[PDB]
Amino acid sequence: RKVQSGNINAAKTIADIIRTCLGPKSMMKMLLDPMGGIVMTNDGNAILREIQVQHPAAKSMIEISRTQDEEVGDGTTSVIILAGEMLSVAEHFLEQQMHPTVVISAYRKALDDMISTLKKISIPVDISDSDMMLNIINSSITTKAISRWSSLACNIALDAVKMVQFEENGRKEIDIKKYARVEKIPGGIIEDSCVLRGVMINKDVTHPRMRRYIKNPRIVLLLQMEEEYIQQLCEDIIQLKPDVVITEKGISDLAQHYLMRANITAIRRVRKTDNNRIARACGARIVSRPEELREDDVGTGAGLLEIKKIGDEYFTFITDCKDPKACTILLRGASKEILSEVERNLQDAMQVCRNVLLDPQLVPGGGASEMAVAHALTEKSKAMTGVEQWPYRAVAQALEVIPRTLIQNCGASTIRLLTSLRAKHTQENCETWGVNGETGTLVDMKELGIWEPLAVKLQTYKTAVETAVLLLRIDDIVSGH
Amino acid sequence: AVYRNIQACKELAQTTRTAYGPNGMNKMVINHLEKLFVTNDAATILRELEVQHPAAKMIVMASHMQEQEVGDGTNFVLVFAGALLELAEELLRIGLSVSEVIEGYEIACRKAHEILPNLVCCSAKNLRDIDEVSSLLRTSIMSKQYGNEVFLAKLIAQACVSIFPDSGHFNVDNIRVCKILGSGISSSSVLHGMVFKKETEGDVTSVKDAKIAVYENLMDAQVKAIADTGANVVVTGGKVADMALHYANKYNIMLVRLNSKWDLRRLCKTVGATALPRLTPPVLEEMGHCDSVYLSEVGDTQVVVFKHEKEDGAISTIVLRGSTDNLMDDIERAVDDGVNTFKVLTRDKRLVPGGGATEIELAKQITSYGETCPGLEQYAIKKFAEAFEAIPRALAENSGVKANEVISKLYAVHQEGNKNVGLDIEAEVPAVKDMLEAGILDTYLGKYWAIKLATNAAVTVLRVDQIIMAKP
Amino acid sequence: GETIRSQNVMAAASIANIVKSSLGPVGLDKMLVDDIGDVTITNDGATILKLLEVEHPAAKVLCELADLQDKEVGDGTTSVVIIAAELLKNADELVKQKIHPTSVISGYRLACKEAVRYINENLIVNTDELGRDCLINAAKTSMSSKIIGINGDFFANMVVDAVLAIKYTDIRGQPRYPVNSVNILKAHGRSQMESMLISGYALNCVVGSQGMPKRIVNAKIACLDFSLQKTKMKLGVQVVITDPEKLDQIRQRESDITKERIQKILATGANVILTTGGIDDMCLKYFVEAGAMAVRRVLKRDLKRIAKASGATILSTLANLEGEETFEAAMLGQAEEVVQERICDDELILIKNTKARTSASIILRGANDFMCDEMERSLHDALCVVKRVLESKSVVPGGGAVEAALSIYLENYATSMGSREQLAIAEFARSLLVIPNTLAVNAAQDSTDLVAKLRAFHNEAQVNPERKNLKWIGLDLSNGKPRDNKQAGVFEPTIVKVKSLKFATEAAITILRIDDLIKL
Amino acid sequence: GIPQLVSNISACQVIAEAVRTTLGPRGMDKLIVDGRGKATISNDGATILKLLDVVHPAAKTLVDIAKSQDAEVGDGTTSVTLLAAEFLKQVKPYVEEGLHPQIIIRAFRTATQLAVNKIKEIAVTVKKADKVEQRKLLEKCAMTALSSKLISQQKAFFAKMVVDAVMMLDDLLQLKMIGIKKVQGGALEDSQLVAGVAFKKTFSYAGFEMQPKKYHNPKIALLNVELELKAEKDNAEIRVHTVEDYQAIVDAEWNILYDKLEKIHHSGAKVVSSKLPIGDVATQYFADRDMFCAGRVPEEDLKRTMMACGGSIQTSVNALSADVLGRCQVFEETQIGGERYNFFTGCPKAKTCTFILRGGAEQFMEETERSLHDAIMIVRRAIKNDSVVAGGGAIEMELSKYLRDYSRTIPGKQQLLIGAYAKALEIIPRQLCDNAGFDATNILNKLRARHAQGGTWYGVDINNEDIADNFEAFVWEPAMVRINALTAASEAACLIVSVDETIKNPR
Ligand SMILES: Nc1ncnc2c1ncn2[C@@H]1O[C@H](COP(=O)(O)OP(=O)(O)O)[C@@H](O)[C@H]1O
Ligand SMILES: Nc1ncnc2c1ncn2[C@@H]1O[C@H](COP(=O)(O)OP(=O)(O)O)[C@@H](O)[C@H]1O
Repeated sequence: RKVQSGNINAAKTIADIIRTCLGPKSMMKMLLDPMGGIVMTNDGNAILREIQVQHPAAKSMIEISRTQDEEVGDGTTSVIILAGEMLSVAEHFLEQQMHPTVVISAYRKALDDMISTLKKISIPVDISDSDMMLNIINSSITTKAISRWSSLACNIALDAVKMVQFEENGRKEIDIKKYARVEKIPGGIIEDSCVLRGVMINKDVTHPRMRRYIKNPRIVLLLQMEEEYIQQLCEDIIQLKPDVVITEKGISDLAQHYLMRANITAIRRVRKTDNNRIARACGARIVSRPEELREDDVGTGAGLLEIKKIGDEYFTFITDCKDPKACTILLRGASKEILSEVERNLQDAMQVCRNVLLDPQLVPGGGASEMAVAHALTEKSKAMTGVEQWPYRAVAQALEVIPRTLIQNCGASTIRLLTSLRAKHTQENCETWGVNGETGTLVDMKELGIWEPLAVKLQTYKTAVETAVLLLRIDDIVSGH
Repeated sequence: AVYRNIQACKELAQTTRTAYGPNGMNKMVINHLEKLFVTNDAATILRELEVQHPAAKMIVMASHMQEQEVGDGTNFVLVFAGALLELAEELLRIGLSVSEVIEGYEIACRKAHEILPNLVCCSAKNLRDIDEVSSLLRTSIMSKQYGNEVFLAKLIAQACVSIFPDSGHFNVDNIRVCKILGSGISSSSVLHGMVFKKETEGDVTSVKDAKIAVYENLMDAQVKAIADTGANVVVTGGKVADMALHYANKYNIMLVRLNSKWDLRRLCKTVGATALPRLTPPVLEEMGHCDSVYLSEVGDTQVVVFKHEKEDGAISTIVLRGSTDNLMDDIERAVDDGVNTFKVLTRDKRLVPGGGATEIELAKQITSYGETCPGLEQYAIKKFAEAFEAIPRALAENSGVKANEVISKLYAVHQEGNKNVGLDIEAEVPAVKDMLEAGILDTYLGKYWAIKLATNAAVTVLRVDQIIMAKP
Repeated sequence: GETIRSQNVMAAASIANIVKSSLGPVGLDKMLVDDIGDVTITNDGATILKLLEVEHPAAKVLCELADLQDKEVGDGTTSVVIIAAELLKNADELVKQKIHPTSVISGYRLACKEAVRYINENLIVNTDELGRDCLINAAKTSMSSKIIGINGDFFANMVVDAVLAIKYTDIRGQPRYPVNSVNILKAHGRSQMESMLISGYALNCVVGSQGMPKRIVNAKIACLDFSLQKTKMKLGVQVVITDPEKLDQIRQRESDITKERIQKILATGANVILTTGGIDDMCLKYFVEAGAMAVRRVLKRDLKRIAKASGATILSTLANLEGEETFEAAMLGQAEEVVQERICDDELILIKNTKARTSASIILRGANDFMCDEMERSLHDALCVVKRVLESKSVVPGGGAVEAALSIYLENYATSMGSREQLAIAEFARSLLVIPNTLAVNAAQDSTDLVAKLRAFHNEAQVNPERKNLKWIGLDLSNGKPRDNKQAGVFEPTIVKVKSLKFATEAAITILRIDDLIKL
Repeated sequence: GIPQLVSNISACQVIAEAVRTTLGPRGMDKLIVDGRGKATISNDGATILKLLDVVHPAAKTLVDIAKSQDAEVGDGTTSVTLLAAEFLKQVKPYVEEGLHPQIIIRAFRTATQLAVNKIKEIAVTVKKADKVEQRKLLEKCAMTALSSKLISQQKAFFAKMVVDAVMMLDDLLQLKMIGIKKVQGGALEDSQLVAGVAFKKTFSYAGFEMQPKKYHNPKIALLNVELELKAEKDNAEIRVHTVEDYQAIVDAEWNILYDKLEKIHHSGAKVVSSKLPIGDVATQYFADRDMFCAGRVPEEDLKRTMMACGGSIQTSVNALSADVLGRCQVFEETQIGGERYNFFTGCPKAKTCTFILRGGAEQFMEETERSLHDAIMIVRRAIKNDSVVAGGGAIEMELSKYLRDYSRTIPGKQQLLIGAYAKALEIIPRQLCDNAGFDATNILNKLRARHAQGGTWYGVDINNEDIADNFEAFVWEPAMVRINALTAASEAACLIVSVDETIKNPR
C-alpha cells in the first residue's frame, strides 16, 4: 500500500499549487528561476510546465494536461484538481483496507452517472443568432485587453470555425491546425484585423519582376545539361500563362531566372495541406511534377493575387469569394506585444466555438454544474446495493472543491455559502443558483454568461476519473530497461 | 491544541475497539501489584490502564457515569465517542468551526432519542419466568464470557426471579458472588441467603441462634461470655487458636473463620453483627440478627449458609466453581453484567435488537433527516449517523469479516424495509441474520443513557481547545 | 553455503512479486522506469520482464526461463515465475530443516512426472463444437466487460459460426485456425440488435456509376494492382519532353493504350474488375456498356484477402518485360455470386461461395460509432479465446482447477513413495496453490476462502467417483465464486500447463544447485 | 495488534527451546544453577520451567498450563509445551498475511474436538486380549522399557519386581508410594524386594547380643530425642566450688537422660526409633529390659512409616502413649550385602514399600532409578485405562492424516488453519528422532507414508533407526491423557492468539 499512498501525496501536492489558480480571481504564483529571476504568471498550464517534479506519478499529471490544452484551451486547472481531490480520500484506499479494484469499479460506475447528469441540465443553442453566441464567448473576453474589441473578436472567432466546419460529410469535423492557420501582418491596430475568406501564403518576395496586383490570377500547383532540365521544367508552366508559380519544394536559382523573365510570382516551400486549400479555392489541381501539366491546373474563380508589402513585409493574398473548407486570419497590430495578446486570446475563444458547433449544448458554470452533479449521486448512493456506495459518496463530497476554491479565492465564508448552496440544489431546480466568481454570493446562471460548452466538461470528468484510475492501478515502481 | 486531543482519544479507542463483541479479543493486563491477568472487559482495562492524557480523561469519567442508572454500554462510550472525534477532523479540515459541531450533536442527540423508541422490537414480559430471563439474557453474558452462555444464562435467571416478587427491592447488592476453587462451570449453582466458601471450623452443623458475634482457663471463660450473652455463632477474622477452637464446641458455639475482609463487612449490613477488635468482649448491642445459621454441603464442598427462614428473604449468592482464579474473575464480571441488565428492566421494559441492527437503523433515519434539514449543523448531524456505523465495524473486525461487506448488507436489507437485522456472528459467513429470531436483544434504556453520555463527552472534549498548567 | 541459498531465493522471489499482483486479466498496472526517465505503464507480465533490469545473477536465470515459454506457448509466462518463486521459498525452509537440495531436487523431478500424468488422466478432447455449449457460454462470458454485453445471447451466437468458417486442417488432420480473423465491419443500423452475420467476405467499397448492374453471377473475378489511369514511369524520375507538341502525343497515345487494355482485360470475361491505384473515367464507361462491375481505388490489404478467397494471382503490372499483357487465366478466380447489398449508408460488396476462403464478415450495425467501436474489440478478442481452445488438439479446464486438483493427488502420491522425498513433493504441490491464491487478491476477494473452496470440491472428486461430487470446478474472477468450467467454458490448452510446470520445476532446480558465488 | 502477537509467538518459542531436547526417554539434560550456586541437572521438562522463573508475561501462560498437566498426570508436560509452541509457529506466516487471530481460535477448537473423536474411535481396549494372564501383559509392557540399558541382560529379573510392587498395593496407585533405595556392591540379580518400609539403618552403636529382631505385634515409637550421653540436647554442668555438689551434678546429668528413658518403657514401646543418634549408654538400658533400640533413621523414611504403621511422629518424649504407637504383623531384620536393614512388613496401612538395588557402581543405579519410574506408570495407566493407543509418537501421525484429509473438505479460512494443525503435530516424533540421534528425514518421510499404505500403529522406534508397530511392541500410551494434552495445548495456544495488545500498569 506504500506505493498506493505514494501516488496520493504525489498528486495532492500538485493540486495544492493550482488550487487557488482557478476562476477570474485566480491567485498569482512566485516561481524562483535558477538565475534569481521570478515569473509572476497565474495560469496553471504554464506554472506546472516549468516546475520540475521528482515523483513519476506527478509527472503523468503534466502529460495529461498538455493533451487537454490541444482539445480545449481552458478548464485544465480543474482537470488536475478533481483527479487530485478524488485520490485525496485515503480513508477508502488504506484505512478501510479496500482493494484498488474495488474503488476503480466505483469511479467507473459513477462516471456513467455523471455523464447523464450533466446532459439533464443541458440547454440548446441557436448558433444562427450571433448575439446568443456573444454571451458564451464573452466568458473569455472578460478580464482581457480584447474587451475593447469584443465584438470584433466575436466576428473573428465565430465566423472562422464556420469556414472550417464541413457539414456535408455527416461527422462535421473541425480542425484548427490545418484549416485555421492564424498568421500576423505588421502595421495597423486591433481594429484593422479581419478574417481573410481564403488562403494566404507567408512567402516573401525575392525578385522584383512579379505580378503585383491581378484581379483574375492563374495558379499552377506542382552548365549545358544542367540548364537543360531547368529551362524545360520552367517552360512547361508558361504554356498555361500563369501569374504565380506555386511549387512544393524549393526552386533553384536558374529556374527562377525564367520565373523573373516571365514577370510572374515565384512561391516555394508550400506544404501539401496548403496546396489542397488552394486547389479547392481556385479549382486548380495538384500535379506531381511541372512536365505533366494539363488544362485544369488554372486559377479560374480566384479573387485576386496581391504580394503587396504591408507593414514592411510581403504577403501573398490569393483569397477568393468561397470557403473551401478552410480560412485564414489577418491579425493587425502596432507592436508585437499587442499582436501577442490578440493572437493568444482569440485561440481561447476560437476553441469555445469548436465545442458549441460540434454539439450546441451548454452547462451552468461557476460551481453550478458540480452541485447539480453531486446532488444526483448522493441520493442514488442510498439505494445502490453494494460496498461501492461508500466510494460512490466520496465523489459526491469531492467534486464540491471546485466551488470551494472560487469562494475561497474571493475570500468570503466558503463554509457558510457552500452549505447553503446545497439547499438551493436540494429544494429548487439544479440548473440555477450558482456562485458569482467576482461577487462571491449566489446567483442564477440563466441571468449570467457563465455557461460553458458540453465538450469541455465531458473531457474533464472523463480525463479526471481516468487519471485517478491509471494512478490507482499502480502498485509498484519498476526500475530498468 | 484540538488535533492533539482528538488523536489522543483515538489512542484509547484501539485499547477497547477489539475487546467488543462475542468474537472480541482478550487483553494482557498486568496489575500494579505485579500480577498477570487476561480479560476482555473494557471496565477492567481502564481500572488498570492509567489514562494520563487529560483529553481522554473525560471519556473515562463518562464511563464512571455509566455505573449509575445502567450497568452496560461502557464500550459504547469508548467506541462511539472515538468515532465522532475521528470524523470531526474531516469537518475541521474543511474549515468548519468547533462551535457549530457542538450545537450540531446536541440536535442529533435529541433526534436519536425520538427515533430510538420506534425501533423497539419487543419488551420483557415480566412474568418472572426462568425461560424469560435466560432467553433475553443471552445477549449480555456473551462478549464477557463467551461459549459458556448456556449455564450462566440459567443460573442468574434463578437468582433474579426470586427477587422480583419483592417489587421495588431489586438491586445488584442483593445478588452477591461467591466463587470456590473447583473443576469448572458444571459444578456452579445458585443458593439463597449469604453463602461463603470457608466451612464451619467448629463441630456445630446447625444452630438456630439469633445473635451473631464478629471479631488456658481464661479463654474458656471468655468463650462462655459469648454464650452468656445469648450468642452461639462466633465469627473470627484471622486465624483461631487451637484451645479456643475446642471451647466453642463445648457449649455448641459455631466457629466461623472469615479471612477476607469483604466477608466480614458483608455481615455488618445484613444481620447487623459488627466486628469488635477486643478479644471477645461481652457486648450484645453490636451483635446481629439471623434466623438460622447452618452448614450446607453443595458441590462436594461444605459452605456456611445464612438462610433467613423467618424473613421474606432477598439476599442471593451465586456459588461459582472454577479451577483458575483468573478465569473465575472473568465470570465474576459477566455475573455482575447480567444482574445489572435486569436491574434496568425493573423500570419500563423496552428491548432493541443488538449486533449493529439499531446502529444502522438509527443512522438510516438521522442521515435522511440531515439531508432534508438545511443549516450549518447538518455536517455534524451526518457524521453523528456515520459515527454509529463504527460499532458494526467493531464487531466485523473482531469476527474476522470485512466490515465493508457488513455495512453494505446491513444497509441493503433496511433499504428494503427489513428491520430487526443485525450482524451474523460467524467468521466464515459475511452475510446477516434476523436478530429477533436469534434472541439478540439489548436494553433500550441503556442506549438512551449511552448515546447521551458519549455525545456529552465528545462535546466536552471539543469545547476545550488548549491545555494550560497551573498551581494553587 | 546456506547464506548464499537464502540470498538467491529472495532475489528470485522478489522478481515474482513484480509480476505477482499483475496476474490474470484483472491485473494491476505498474510503472516501468527506463534509463532516461520515461514511464511506460502496463499489466502484462511478459512485457514487464522483457524491460525489467535487475542486476543480480539469480534473476537473469528467470529471463532465459521466459524465452522458451515465449517461443513454446507465447502466453501465460507470468505464471511460470510465481510457481518457481514459491518452490525456492519453500525449499529455503527445508534447507533450514537440515534437508539437502538433492533430496529436494530428486523429489521435484518425480512430482513433475505425476503432474503431467494426472492432467492427462483428466483431460477433455477438442469437442462440443456443434450440438453442445461451451461455445455460446465461452464467448458470452468473455465480452461482459464491454457495452456489447446487454444482449449476450444475440452476440455470442455469431461467434460460434465464425470459428467454424475459419476451420481448415490442410495438414494430416491439423485442425487449426488462421491469423487473419473475421473482418468485422460496422454501420449505422439505428440500433445495436441489427448486427447481421455474413457467411462471406465483405468489401467496403462502391462501384461509382449506378448504371452498372449489382448482380454478377460470373465466376471470373479480375484482380489487378495496375492502375488503368495515366501510367507514370516513376514519381522520382519524370520523362523529359523537349516539345509541347510531343507532350500531346504521349498524352493521346496513353489514352490509346487504354483502348487496347480495356479489350484485353474484358477478353477474359471477368465482370468483377478490382484496381488498387484506380480506374480511368473513360475506362469506366466501357464497363457500363458491357455491364461489368468495376470498383476503383480498392485497398490492397482488402484485395489480398479477396485474392486469397477466390484464389487469384496478384498481378503487379501488366508489362511482362517485353510488352503489355493482362495475364489471362492467372488473375482470375472462381466464385458463385457477388451482389452489392444495400446496407445502411454503405453499399457493401458481399462475396459468397468462392474457391476456398474459409472466412466471414460481421456487420456490427449500431446507432453510433461509439458503440460499434467498443463492440468490435469485444468480438475480435472473444474470437481469439475460442480460437486458442479449439485449435489445441486437447484442452484442460483452467482457472484454478488444474492447480487445486494436483494439491491433493501429488500430496497423496507423496504418502506412497517416501524415501527422503515426501516433504519435497508435499511442498511442490503446495506451491501450486499460489496461482489461485494470487488471482483471488487481484479479484478483490478473500484470498484464504476461495482457495479453500476449490480444494473443498476437488478433494471430493478423489474420495469417491460418485456424480454428487463437484468435478472440474474452476474459479471465475468476475463474480468471486467457484464455478464449473464445463458449464462456464473457462478452458485452457493442454501443452500450456504441461510446459509451464515443466520449466518452472526445472528452473528452480537450476537455482537450487547454486551454493556459492565466484566473481571477477 | 499484529506485532504484539508476533512478539508472543517468539516469546513462547524460547520457552519451548528450553525444553525442546527433553522429549522422550532418551532426552538431553540441562544444567540450571540457582542463586546459591546449587547444581540441578534433570531431563524432566516440568522441573526445568519450575526453576527458570521467566518473568515474561506471555511466557507464564504456558507455565500455568504445564503445571496443570503435571498436577493431574505428572508426566508428559513437555509434549504440551512443544505442541503449544508449534501451533503458534505454523500460523506465524498466516498472522502477518492479514488473517485475524480470532479465526485461528475457531480452527484449533474445531480440530481439537475432531482429534478426540478420532482417538476414541481408534483406541483399542486391552483387558485379556490374546488369552494372556495380565501378569504377563504387565511384564511385557514393562520389560520393553528396560531394554537397551545396562540391565538388558537381567531385565527379566527386574521386570518381575515391578508387577509384584503394584499388586501388593491396593486399588489406589501412586508412584511416590514405592520407594527405591540405592546400595553399592553385588551383582544385578541380587536386587531384593521389600513389601514394607525400610531404611539404611546406619546405627552402628552398642546394643549387641540383645535387642531381638523378631516381634509379633510391636509398638513402633517415632521419637526425635538424642539419647547420647554427651549430647547437644541433654547435658548438665553447674560451676561451683563445693566438692560434694559435684557428685550430685554428675548424677543429674545421668538422670536427665534416664528419667526421659523411663517414659519409653512406661509407654509400651517395643521397637523404639529416633532420628537423632542414640549413645552406647542408652542402648544398654534398652538391652537390660529386653527392648529393641535402633536410631539414626532418616526423616523421609519415617514419613513412609507413618503412612505404613498408622502412628504419628512426636518430637517430645512425654507425649509418648498408645495414641501414636503403630502396629505391624511381621517385623524382621535382613542381611542384604551384610549391612543391617530393619523393616516392618504386614502393616494395616501398608500402602508403601521399598526396593533396594544392587550393583558394582553408583551410576548403574542412577539409570535404573530413572527407568523404574517409567515402567511403573505404564502398569499404573494400563490397568487404569484398558483403552490405550500406540506410543512413540504413533498417535500424532494418525491425526496428521485424518485432520489433513478432513481439512481438505472444510472450505473457508479453517482449511489452512486446521491443515496447519496437522503439520504442527509432527514436532513430537521429530524430536524423538533428534533426541535419540537418529535422522529425522528418513524416519518421518518413511513413517508418514506407512499410514497411507495401511499403517495404523507404526511409530518412531527409539531403539533402532527404523519404523515399528509400537502397539505390537507393547509400547503403549493412554488415549485419554493424549486427549487431555491436546485439549491443554489447544487451550494454551488459543489464549495467546486471543491476545492482541499488552497493557501494563506503570510502576
Ligand atoms: N465569471 C465567473 N464566475 C464564476 N465562476 C467562474 C467565472 N469564470 C470562470 N469561472 C470558473 O473558473 C473555472 C476555471 O475557468 P478557466 O480559467 O476558464 O479554466 P482554467 O482555470 O483551467 O484555466 C471554471 O470551472 C469556472 O466554473
Ligand atoms: N452476542 C453479541 N452479539 C453482538 N454484539 C454483542 C453481543 N454481546 C455483546 N455485544 C455488544 O458489545 C458491546 C459491549 O457489550 P457488553 O459487554 O454487554 O457491555 P459492556 O462492554 O459495556 O459491559 C455492547 O454495545 C453490545 O451491544
